[PDB]
Amino acid sequence: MGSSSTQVLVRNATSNDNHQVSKDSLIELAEKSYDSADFFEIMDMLDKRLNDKGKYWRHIAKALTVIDYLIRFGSENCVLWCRENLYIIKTLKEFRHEDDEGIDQGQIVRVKAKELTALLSDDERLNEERNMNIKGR
Repeated sequence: MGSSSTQVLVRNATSNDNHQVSKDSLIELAEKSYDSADFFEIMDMLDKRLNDKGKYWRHIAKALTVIDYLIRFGSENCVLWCRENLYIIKTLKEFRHEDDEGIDQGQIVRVKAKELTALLSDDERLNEERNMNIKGR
């Protein structure tokens, strides 16, 4: 316990309410990724969320949404981190979860993981997104 404001930001942005991440949160997390202390707290909490159990699949989905935004709008260090920690992302391409209503929620995790890894393989695409999004990279 005892959180920096960045830690509260990233936790709130990846919490187990609904899988949709606020635009507010994403913009602030991308801005904060350029700060050294913030970057590590952001990436470490994101790693924890990704590693959560199936019941908390919303933690995983939202973490992946945050990671996608970060590599598209955040510090180059976010891309670096992903490549160093690609394994957890890649395994999530096959994550599975059916909820108590019989709904395939795991497909949400799988699509986000598959998008992120596809993007990370597509240097042309990621480079142009980042040039476009980041003034002046």
